[PDB]
Amino acid sequence: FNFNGLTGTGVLTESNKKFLPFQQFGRDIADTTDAVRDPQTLEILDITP
Amino acid sequence: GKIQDSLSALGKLQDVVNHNAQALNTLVKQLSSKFGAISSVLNDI
Ligand SMILES: *[C@@H]1O[C@H](CO)[C@@H](O[C@@H]2O[C@H](CO)[C@@H](O)[C@H](O)[C@H]2NC(C)=O)[C@H](O)[C@H]1NC(C)=O
Repeated sequence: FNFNGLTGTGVLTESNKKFLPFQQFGRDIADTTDAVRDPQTLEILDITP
Repeated sequence: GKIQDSLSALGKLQDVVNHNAQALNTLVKQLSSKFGAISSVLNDI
């Protein structure tokens, strides 16, 4: 996957997180991306390894 | 019966958990270091 610049690999699943309208993606503790927002549909998706 | 009152101690057991959690949190964080290279990502290079 690539989400507007974020290059990575993983499984995409429906999330239950809530981003602040200005945030595009989230990171977990230990500073690794764990959720993104689809640029086209504007939905939050978790990334499992 | 007084033993429960003194509990409701186990810091020696929490320290074991903490020491391993800290080594695993540090091991992952050390991947975001350039070590004097142009970048820290083997694909971007
Ligand atoms: C980006 O454009 C697409 C065009 O396909 C939009 O998708 C449509 O959105 C409307 C409004 O809710 C729906 O009624 C349509 O059913 C959608 N199309 C399909 C094929 O499902 C999309 O909403 C746009 N995104 C943004 C953020 O504007």
